[PDB]
Amino acid sequence: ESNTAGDPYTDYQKASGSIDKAIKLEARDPLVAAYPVVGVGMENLIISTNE
Amino acid sequence: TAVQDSNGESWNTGLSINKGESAYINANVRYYNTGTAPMYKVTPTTNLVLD
Ligand SMILES: [Ca+2]
Repeated sequence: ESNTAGDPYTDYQKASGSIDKAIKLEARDPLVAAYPVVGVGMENLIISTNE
Repeated sequence: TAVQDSNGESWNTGLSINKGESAYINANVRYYNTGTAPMYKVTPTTNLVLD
């Protein structure tokens, strides 16, 4: 397999470091998938009563 | 027998408002560049924070 971890970057691209430089160095291992986990959190809520 | 002649006048002033869209905001802004490169098609995203 050219992408062992299943991400858009091959084994060489990851191991060689020739990828986006904002990726953690964890994901330079062919086994650790370059993978973002994004979540959202609400902080406050406003109500506009339209009478 | 009776005849009555009446004459009237009236004046009214009202004032309505919606309480979900009570006003409109207009901000006068200006963009600043303090880096080393020009930026074409500048498109800022801003927050309007009130208290
Ligand atoms: Ca391989």
